[PDB]
Amino acid sequence: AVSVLTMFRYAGWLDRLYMLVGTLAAIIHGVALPLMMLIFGDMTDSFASVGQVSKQSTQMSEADKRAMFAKLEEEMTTYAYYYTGIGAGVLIVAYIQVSFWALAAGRQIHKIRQKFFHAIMNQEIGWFDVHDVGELNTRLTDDVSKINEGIGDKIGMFFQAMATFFGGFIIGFTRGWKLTLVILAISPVLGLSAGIWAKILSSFTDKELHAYAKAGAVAEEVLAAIRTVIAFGGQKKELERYNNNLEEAKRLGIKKAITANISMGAAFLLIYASYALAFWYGTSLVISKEYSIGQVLTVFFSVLIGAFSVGQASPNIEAFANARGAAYEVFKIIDNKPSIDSFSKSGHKPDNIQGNLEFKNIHFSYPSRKEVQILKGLNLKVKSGQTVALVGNSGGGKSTTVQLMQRLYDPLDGMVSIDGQDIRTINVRYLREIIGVVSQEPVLFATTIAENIRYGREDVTMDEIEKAVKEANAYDFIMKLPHQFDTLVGERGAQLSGGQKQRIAIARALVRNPKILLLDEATSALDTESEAVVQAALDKAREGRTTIVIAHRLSTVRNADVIAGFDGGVIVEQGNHDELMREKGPPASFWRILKLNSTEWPYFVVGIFAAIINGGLQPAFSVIFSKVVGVFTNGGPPETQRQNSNLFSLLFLILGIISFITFFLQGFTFGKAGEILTKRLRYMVFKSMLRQDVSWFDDPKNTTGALTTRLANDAAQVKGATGSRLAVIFQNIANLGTGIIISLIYGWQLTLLLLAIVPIIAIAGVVEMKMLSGQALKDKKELEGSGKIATEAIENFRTVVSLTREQKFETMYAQSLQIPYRNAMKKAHVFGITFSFTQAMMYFSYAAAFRFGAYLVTQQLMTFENVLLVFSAICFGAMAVGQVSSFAPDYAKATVSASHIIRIIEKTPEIDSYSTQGLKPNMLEGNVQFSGVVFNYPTRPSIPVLQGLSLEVKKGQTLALVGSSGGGKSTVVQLLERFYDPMAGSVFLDGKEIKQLNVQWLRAQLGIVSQEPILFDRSIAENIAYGDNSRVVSYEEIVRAAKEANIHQFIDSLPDKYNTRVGDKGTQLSGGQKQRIAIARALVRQPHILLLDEATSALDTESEKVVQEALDKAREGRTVIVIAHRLSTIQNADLIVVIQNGKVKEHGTHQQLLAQK
Ligand SMILES: C[C@@H]1NC(=O)c2csc(n2)[C@H](CSSc2ccc([N+](=O)[O-])cc2[N+](=O)[O-])NC(=O)c2csc(n2)[C@H](C)NC(=O)c2csc1n2
Ligand SMILES: *SC[C@@H]1NC(=O)c2csc(n2)[C@H](C)NC(=O)c2csc(n2)[C@H](C)NC(=O)c2csc1n2
Repeated sequence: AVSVLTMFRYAGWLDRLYMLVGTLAAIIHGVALPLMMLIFGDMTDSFASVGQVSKQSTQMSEADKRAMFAKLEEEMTTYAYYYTGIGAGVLIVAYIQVSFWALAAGRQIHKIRQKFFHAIMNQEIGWFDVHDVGELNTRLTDDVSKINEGIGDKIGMFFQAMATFFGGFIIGFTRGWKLTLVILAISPVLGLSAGIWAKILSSFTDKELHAYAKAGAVAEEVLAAIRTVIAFGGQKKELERYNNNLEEAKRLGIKKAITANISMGAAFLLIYASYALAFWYGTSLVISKEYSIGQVLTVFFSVLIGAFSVGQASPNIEAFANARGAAYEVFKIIDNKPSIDSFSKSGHKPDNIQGNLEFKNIHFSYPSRKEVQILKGLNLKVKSGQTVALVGNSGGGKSTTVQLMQRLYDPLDGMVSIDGQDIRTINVRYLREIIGVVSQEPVLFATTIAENIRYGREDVTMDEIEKAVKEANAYDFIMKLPHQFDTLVGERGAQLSGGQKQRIAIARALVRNPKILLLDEATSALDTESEAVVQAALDKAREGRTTIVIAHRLSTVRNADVIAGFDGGVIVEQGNHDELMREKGPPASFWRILKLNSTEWPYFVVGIFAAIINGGLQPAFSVIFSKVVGVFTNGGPPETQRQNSNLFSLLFLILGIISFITFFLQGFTFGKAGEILTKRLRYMVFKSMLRQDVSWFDDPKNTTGALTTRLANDAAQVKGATGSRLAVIFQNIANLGTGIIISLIYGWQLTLLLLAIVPIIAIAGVVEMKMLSGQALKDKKELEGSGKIATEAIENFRTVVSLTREQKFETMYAQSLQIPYRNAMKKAHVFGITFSFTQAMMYFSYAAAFRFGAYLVTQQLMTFENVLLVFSAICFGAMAVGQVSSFAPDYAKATVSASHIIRIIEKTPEIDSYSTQGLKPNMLEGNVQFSGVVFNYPTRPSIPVLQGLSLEVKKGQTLALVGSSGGGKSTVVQLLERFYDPMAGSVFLDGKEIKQLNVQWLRAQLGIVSQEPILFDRSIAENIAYGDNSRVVSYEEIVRAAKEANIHQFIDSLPDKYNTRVGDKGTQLSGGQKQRIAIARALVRQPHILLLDEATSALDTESEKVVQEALDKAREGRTVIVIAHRLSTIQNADLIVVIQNGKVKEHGTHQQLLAQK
């Protein structure tokens, strides 16, 4: 499913040169580093030779050396010159590499996009028929960008990294004959261990994901049917299950965090030591008088630098593979030679053709459904001047006879000839432009009428095409509203109705001036007044040329002289027409109060001191490194050299292991805090959802899947927001502060240069990142110019190919992408110049800083070891700054978004319910009055309902309030439970207003049942007990309620009734019997009033007969209000008081015919 060594065949010779020079520049840039390392090695060796000052006789005679210092400064001048030379060279070569590679990539993307659009716009219609619309355009938008990114930047950096790797190792094979073995023999063990660590991390992550999916799904379930959940008032009983399931996740997350942090600590341990090992073997070799300090430094620094570089190339290869796959698909679309081309200059030129259409053995089936043969052979001959009307169920399925006229499909063994010439020999474009097509629905574009008319044929004059449009129904639908010209009719700007779209489409068809016309569903389901005029246009078009008309409406059939239509594929001649039956008819977060949510200071205070002590490691490493170098440079080689070297190596590991245990403690506290905050925030958010009520849940802005993602992939954001954003900044600031102060202790002047060179590099990196991010943000805006035409073109391809206007869309796409082409070229140049800029300033600052340090050493004040200490400390601190930032969990990625969204939803107040300020009368008479109650949908206030409803309810009432649709009557029964609120109306119950009737105790007495008995995955016995849950929970009444519900006879299968739960649709109950289970739950509620809305969703049949049996037993037992849009249900209701929107009272059907049907 991939392709390689083919993605660049569409590049020109200049592009090949571009790529070659880019590769050469990348190779040079890669080779740059090892040479610099070797220079540094020999340069430090020269220091060690000169700066030894071992003999006091030289130190006293002739003003110390004062001449060896001259040789030293000459050597330093030469070294600094060669530094700046290689820095300028790296500048130039890196600029060349990045710029040429990215510009060649841009040219390739331009060519690929143009060819892709041209090919996809040229395929046969069946290709789109076996495919969809939006997915293709999404592919077009995404894969081109993926290919660009890859075969630009990633392949650009890959050769650079690989050349760096071979370079350092070659320096290794020159100066590190044994250093290489220890360094490369320690390499596999360290990398492998971190990998065993990555594998364990992945396993723990998968376990955590599986564990959270159990509970998250309990969650998705309680939400899906949240209306029932709030109706039965089981929030207090339900949050407990949510919490236990959540708990079987936070301990797993604690384990996962422990694993990740101990893995990081182990990686540090494997690096500090072994790095330690290298010094251990190198220093001993220097003691053996065969190697020097520079010899060790060059190989050690070089081999490692290269290994990093070679390891850095993995994401580049991943992007390359993605680009390979995407290129494979997009090329697969390309070169897909269709059966019809419509572009090749081939075929005979028919002229003065009458248009005698023919049909002989016409067999065809749609490629989407080849199983059903749409047409099974027809024999027919027609003559020009006699329009033919087809009558039947449809146009042979869907306008099939029309489809083969313009070669939109390919006939199978059937031959059609307009004038005795087969369509295959006739040129496709010429055949298209001589036949006019009328669409069933006239899709147009948001553009002015002028180009809509010009889409017909090659425009000769604006006035001429206007005169062509001067046919009837003009000057009113084209001049009154559209201001006589230049009005972008469509969804964007002065949207019109189809009555004018059909007329302008017919006007375009007349601009075609066809030999033959085709009419398809002129006014299919249009307004009955919009017709009777468009048909006049069709008739006057008929007077010009012969047409084939297919429509469901029979009005045109009388007008048509020849009526040759049938159904089922059996041809019926046009001898007579009377035989056929005549149918009658989001701000940011505080970052100070968010963390204040974590009131776990005993779990939190450990980290800050731990973070500082962790950041304190790196400058200590720099000090130890400087001391190791000074042991051989400013050393004591007469007396003792082994003692201090071995002591420094021991310091190397004790420091490594203390950093390891520091990371252990830091993880053990920070991951635990993050996981406990995860569970805390989630448990709150769940109860916040519960107190939000139906109002917010009915808001379409929030959906069930979106809210499940809200509970899923936003707590991890706060996890990083807690520790990472604080631990990282504390570590970085501690490192920088302690490095700065130790540099000040060991440096009074050079630190000024260090603090002057660091900020320019920092701001250069920041401006580079900001510029690339801004260009990426703009890329969407300029690429949307392509989409503004591509979306409409792909959507309306049927009409587009039905029209002759093909190349114009390609030209507009070419221009609207050519502007982004220049934009991308300039962006490429900016990216290249800024990358070369930052690299060049890095090298040049290295050179200048080291040269001025050398000058100050020649001043005999700060000796080399101090210079190396300060330089390495500052630069490694800055390098660690960004590196530590990367190890964080996407704080840079959107995170504060989910953070403050969670804050907002948690701070959300309860609009209604879940409060103690409720008055609960002990017993209720049930005297409800739904009189003068008016209220609408808060979520959709555009549609007002529930106007002027007057009702009276008493004990024994059987109000069968039934009305048309559901928008006017469902809310009536939906208001008894106060899911919504009455603001214009007033509701009285027991002489008391409902707004303070102890909402929980209110829902307690309501036996409401939803229309669809949606049920969650609780055990059947526990599911039945869920009725009166959060109330007294008791045994030996569930069986009593089940028996009273007359359900025991069927459910006695597996009579245990306790563990026979529905295991994710396992042991599925009958579709109509779930509502029976709902009835049983309502009965075990022991209400005083019951509300029913089940109606008959499925084919309940005999099961339905049993459910109104249950209903009538329930209503003769206790007062029940039945709501159902079924005539049989109300006829079953003996107490016939049907009221619909309050026009009538009591039994309407007896008083008037209205309620009956
Ligand atoms: C604990 C802290 N480390 C990190 O925060 C860290 C995380 S990722 C990484 N570093 C990279 C990938 S690792 S390179 C490497 C090099 C050599 C060996 N070995 O087994 O001899 C192992 C490894 N390794 O850990 O994969 N390191 C380099 O790019 C690299 C190449 S030269 C070099 N550093 C210089 C000489 N040393 C340090 O800067 C240094 C000393 S303390 C320290 N860093
Ligand atoms: S004193 C200026 C500079 N400091 C940086 O922090 C810096 C800017 S860009 C950068 N570091 C990249 C991320 N560096 C490396 O990838 C890297 C790993 S090892 C290494 N560089 C060599 C040994 N050191 C430098 O190149 C260096 C010296 S000064 C400096 N960077």
